[PDB]
Amino acid sequence: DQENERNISRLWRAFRTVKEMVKDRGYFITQEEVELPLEDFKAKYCDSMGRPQRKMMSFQANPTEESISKFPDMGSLWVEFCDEPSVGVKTMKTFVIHIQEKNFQTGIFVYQNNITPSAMKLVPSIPPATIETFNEAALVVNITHHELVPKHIRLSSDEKRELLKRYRLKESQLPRIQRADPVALYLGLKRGEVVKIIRKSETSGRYASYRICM
Amino acid sequence: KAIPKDQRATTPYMTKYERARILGTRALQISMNAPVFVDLEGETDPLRIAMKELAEKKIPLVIRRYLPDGSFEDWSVEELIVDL
Repeated sequence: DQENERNISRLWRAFRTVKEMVKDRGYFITQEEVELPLEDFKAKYCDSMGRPQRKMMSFQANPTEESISKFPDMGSLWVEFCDEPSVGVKTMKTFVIHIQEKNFQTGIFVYQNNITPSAMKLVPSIPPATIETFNEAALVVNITHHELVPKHIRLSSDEKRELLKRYRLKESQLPRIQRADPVALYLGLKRGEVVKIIRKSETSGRYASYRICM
Repeated sequence: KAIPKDQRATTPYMTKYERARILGTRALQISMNAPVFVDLEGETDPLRIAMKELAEKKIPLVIRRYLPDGSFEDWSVEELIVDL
């Protein structure tokens, strides 16, 4: 077996998460396209010996018809992995463009050990379109499943303009969340997007809270 | 900005701080030879007369309730319920 039977077992879960996250973001996916057990995983994205073929995992995803009700212009998403333990600023033009053409809006890329600082400085160069960068090791476990972290929710630019008007609040008087905050990334917030934090309470079962972004 | 007597949203009840201050305020005046709107059952202590005016809800005052953003709501000692 050796110590590779474990380097896949990890890529696996790492994958799983990516999925879950893409569905909670507001996209289409089945629970069956997630619970994809280990066994049946191997015999799909592997080659001969029994090793992982990442460039073979990449894929596309589309909004659920529900996400169209609250968010109209919610574009399409695309995720991508790499067989390159050390990705560079060359293979980036590969991705960056692949999207600028097809014309999506959401680009998720998964690096292994890291990306080249020459590369990363190419994401904010093709607006509207947006891109995000995730390390494998941080997606092995879904942080949102942790006893502590309660569930959050994105608020429509409508649902928001309301939260203010009902509490007679100015944007700045609102409790904030970090642009880098773990969960903020799990949903991909944008400077200005508000989140509704709904948690449990020993004083009253449920407490509704809000976090704007900065 | 102000707010219509309708669309009112505050607490129908008098806050301790309010009542506390009303009586005080009212005493102060009564103690200053202001007119007393109740029959003095023989009382002679202002804060005590004030307690009386406040139970026959005959105190001519209005508690303006400023909100965090500046707007306010106006309630009368008349309206406001006094549990406490």
